[PDB]
Amino acid sequence: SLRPKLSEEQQRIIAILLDAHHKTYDPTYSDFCQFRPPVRVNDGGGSVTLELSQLSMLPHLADLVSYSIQKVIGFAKMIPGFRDLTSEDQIVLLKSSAIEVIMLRSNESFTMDDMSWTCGNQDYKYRVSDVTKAGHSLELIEPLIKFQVGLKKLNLHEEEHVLLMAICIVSPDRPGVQDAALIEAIQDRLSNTLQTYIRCRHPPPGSHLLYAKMIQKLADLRSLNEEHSKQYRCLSFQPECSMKLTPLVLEVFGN
Ligand SMILES: C=C1/C(=C\C=C2/CCC[C@]3(C)[C@@H]([C@H](C)CCCC(C)(C)O)CC[C@@H]23)C[C@@H](O)C[C@@H]1O
Repeated sequence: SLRPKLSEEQQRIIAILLDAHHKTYDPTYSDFCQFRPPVRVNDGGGSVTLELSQLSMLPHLADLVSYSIQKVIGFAKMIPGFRDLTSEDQIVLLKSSAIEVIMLRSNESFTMDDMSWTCGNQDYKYRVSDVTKAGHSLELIEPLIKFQVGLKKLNLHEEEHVLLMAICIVSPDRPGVQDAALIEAIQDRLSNTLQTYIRCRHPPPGSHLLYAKMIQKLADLRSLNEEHSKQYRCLSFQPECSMKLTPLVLEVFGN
């Protein structure tokens, strides 16, 4: 059961990704008061008609997602090797992974205390009912919550969390990529860093089959991505939806 030590290069990769995350994820959520304000209409019955008529939480959650895409673009640019890719492949990778990295990075605000993403006072505590007030349905939200709990229970080290986000972004099997072999080389360098880290720095029993569990979460994210895309397309049919979104969100998710 060999445990090769992390190379100097692998240690540098981990330090770079930790720094990149610390520069692009504010764990105080202090910018969120700058977004359009959250509004919660009375919708205890979960009425799709009402939810679509009002889309009360959409401006705020679209601003949150847009902000988060900006942060993910910045994080990606600091992944070792990402800037070796052509501009065209960088943009394909960013647009295809954005929602997945948002789901991953949001695990840091997710809490099993009450199954919410807690980003401050009540105003910035996001629950499943807030996501339905932004026009989404249970076929996305239920698996998303299940995903957040499963990821929580892996008890990832921050090193592993940031490696997982980087591996998600640098995926050679995204539609439209040109230099799949270069993307795969970059991804393999990150994957080998992660496997090596787990084996020499993650104590048992949480280390047991941990790499395989993390790779499974990447597959789960693909399913969530596809369901989000389907639901976004239907949300976009609502008259005046575009004004509730942002230009960046429209580009990343638009048809
Ligand atoms: C974003 C981040 C956070 C929460 C993410 C959540 C909670 C609200 C609902 C979200 C945003 C899900 C929604 C299904 C996304 C719908 C987007 C849209 C309306 C455009 O189709 C995905 C992840 C969710 C907060 C913080 O962790 C930063 C992070 O970065």
